[PDB]
Amino acid sequence: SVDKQLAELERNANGRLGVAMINTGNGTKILYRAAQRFPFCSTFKFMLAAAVLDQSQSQPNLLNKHINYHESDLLSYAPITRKNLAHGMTVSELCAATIQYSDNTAANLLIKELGGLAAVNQFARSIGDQMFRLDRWEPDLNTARPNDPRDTTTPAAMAASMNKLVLGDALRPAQRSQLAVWLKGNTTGDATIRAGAPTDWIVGDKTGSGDYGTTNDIAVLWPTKGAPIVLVVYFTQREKDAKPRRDVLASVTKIILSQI
Repeated sequence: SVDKQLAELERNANGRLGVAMINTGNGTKILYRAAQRFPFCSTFKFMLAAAVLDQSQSQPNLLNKHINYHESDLLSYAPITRKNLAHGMTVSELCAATIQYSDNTAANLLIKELGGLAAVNQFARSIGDQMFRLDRWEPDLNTARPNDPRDTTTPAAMAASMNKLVLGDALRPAQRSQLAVWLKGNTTGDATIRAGAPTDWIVGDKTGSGDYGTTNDIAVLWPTKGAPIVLVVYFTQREKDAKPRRDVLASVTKIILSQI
């Protein structure tokens, strides 16, 4: 019956919908096309920041390391790195800007620092995520073409990963806390999962947007009473020039939280 209104909401938006929710309080899950692949767009940046924090566990100085990027690293969507060009930015700051403003230059910088795309994939493999695959740099990874497995994951995989990283034992304590802190300071997420949750709840999320009207959001939610909820929602549409449907992500959140 969740099955139904989601099925319903999907046709209505003439899109494809993947949902994975993990209620950590009772072990319950809601899964919808959750083994299907979906272009992750900026949501991978969550995995990317966790990878940096992993590395930082054997590199005390890595997070304060100052990066002096040139003008040519700048992309269209790089508000924060643009702001700090003259002075540069620390690894930490870059992680923040990539999580909280979805800065694409910050992301590309963080991938170099780590040792390239494959380093991100190896990190995912290391925490038991078999589906996450990063194939292209920013900004080419947002093409989100139908049936293209490049730069995709499954809602289940990403939900499992976010659970491990933010609530479980995949990172060491300080790192794990920092990842949570970055997520809770996100500025891009007002109209998606946040919009579907009660305003007294605590939400930490990473959004992702792309071609084919791709509208994504992965979140951990802290309800006023009880243990936290992991919620991942991926949505994509028929035509390449589709307009985003952030409302759909809010609607899905409402549907899901109504069960619980």
